[PDB]
Amino acid sequence: GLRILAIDTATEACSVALWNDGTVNAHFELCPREHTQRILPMVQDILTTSGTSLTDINALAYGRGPGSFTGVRIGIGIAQGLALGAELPMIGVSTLMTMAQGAWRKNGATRVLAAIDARMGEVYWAEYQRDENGIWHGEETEAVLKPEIVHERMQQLSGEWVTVGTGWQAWPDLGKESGLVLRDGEVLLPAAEDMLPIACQMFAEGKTVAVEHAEPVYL
Amino acid sequence: KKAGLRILAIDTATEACSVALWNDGTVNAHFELCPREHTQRILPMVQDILTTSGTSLTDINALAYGRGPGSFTGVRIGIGIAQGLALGAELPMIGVSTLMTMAQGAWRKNGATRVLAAIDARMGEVYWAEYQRDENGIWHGEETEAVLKPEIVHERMQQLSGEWVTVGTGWQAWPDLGKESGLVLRDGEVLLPAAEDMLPIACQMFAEGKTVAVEHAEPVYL
Ligand SMILES: [Gd+3]
Ligand SMILES: [Gd+3]
Ligand SMILES: [Gd+3]
Ligand SMILES: [Gd+3]
Ligand SMILES: [Gd+3]
Ligand SMILES: [Gd+3]
Repeated sequence: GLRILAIDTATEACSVALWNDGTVNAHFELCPREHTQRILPMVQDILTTSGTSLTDINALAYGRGPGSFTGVRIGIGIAQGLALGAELPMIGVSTLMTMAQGAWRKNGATRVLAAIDARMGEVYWAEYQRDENGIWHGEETEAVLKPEIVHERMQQLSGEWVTVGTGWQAWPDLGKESGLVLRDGEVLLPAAEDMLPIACQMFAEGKTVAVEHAEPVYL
Repeated sequence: KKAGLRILAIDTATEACSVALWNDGTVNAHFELCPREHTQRILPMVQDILTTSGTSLTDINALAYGRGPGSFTGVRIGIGIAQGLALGAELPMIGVSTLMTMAQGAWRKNGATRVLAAIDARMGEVYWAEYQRDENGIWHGEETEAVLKPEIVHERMQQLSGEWVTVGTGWQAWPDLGKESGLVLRDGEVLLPAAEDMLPIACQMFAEGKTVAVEHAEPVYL
């Protein structure tokens, strides 16, 4: 069948998740001071408990960010090491889309507004809406900008959206006067488990990369 | 097929990104620069070297990695990649000092036996080390590794004696660090660590059983 191993260290969360035909085996935690110090243990626990072998995985999915500059790269490096080891293609998954896919998993959100607390007053933003087939649209809306522009962009949308990401909690004032119906997507950080559905789909479409060109996204 | 010590080393602790394999008496290495942590080039370098030597990751005896000190991000990316490469093949890992690595490079290039290693740690400091190669080719001075201010480096050099060679970006970040040290200093011809130089150190550590499991690969904390 089809097997995909997902890894994410892009934000304050570090997570691993194995998709095995339909069986999802995942772990999720907040990364300690030594950011990725738990990733390998998580990978070892998941592979052993699922009785799966790296030799039998079909592709490595990795969190491409945006998020922490340091965090993201370490996770990617780990994924590359594993992927070169098993001669496997890699799949870069947006942390914003991942959180969007997260909202739809907990409740049923279809129109997500991803906001991650970035650098300065800046913020990683994205407008994601999944179609009927369950595919997320709006990857082009991804960008890094100030809460003022966030306020502007928002007043050019419609209907009701659910919110995800640290951005909203950092500025609960971000929604104020957004001129839109807003709820709580119940997703603060992205999880590898949610990379799986996206990865699966990208693997089916050929949206993969050679280990040598796996890298963070540049907003 | 033909058995023999096989050790794969990679490093991204500094701006440099290098890889090297010790395969049956010979050294096969690549050295490049990876500015702004764009370390993806480590993977093709590893692949090419493996392919050229007819070596498989499963044939490796140990994977040597950069333990630092160096860039906060760089050292961790390197460890991450090394960990990824070691899991499937269950490769033992060997942490090699970035500072010691440069000392080894100085010996390689000019037979230096007493090395003053200094890395621009940024934010006003430097990673320091005093390494002396004994007759058996063993590097002493690891216990001297520390993070300190230039003025403190100056004070410490005055407590030193003899002739030394300098290596690392530390010296260029602080040009007067050598002046009035009371020591006779020559350039060691090493600005940044190179995987090639991790190999000798790694062979010796593997011989002494100084290794760790994948999940225990860690950066040094100074
Ligand atoms: Gd502590
Ligand atoms: Gd560029
Ligand atoms: Gd900077
Ligand atoms: Gd600090
Ligand atoms: Gd000679
Ligand atoms: Gd000079």
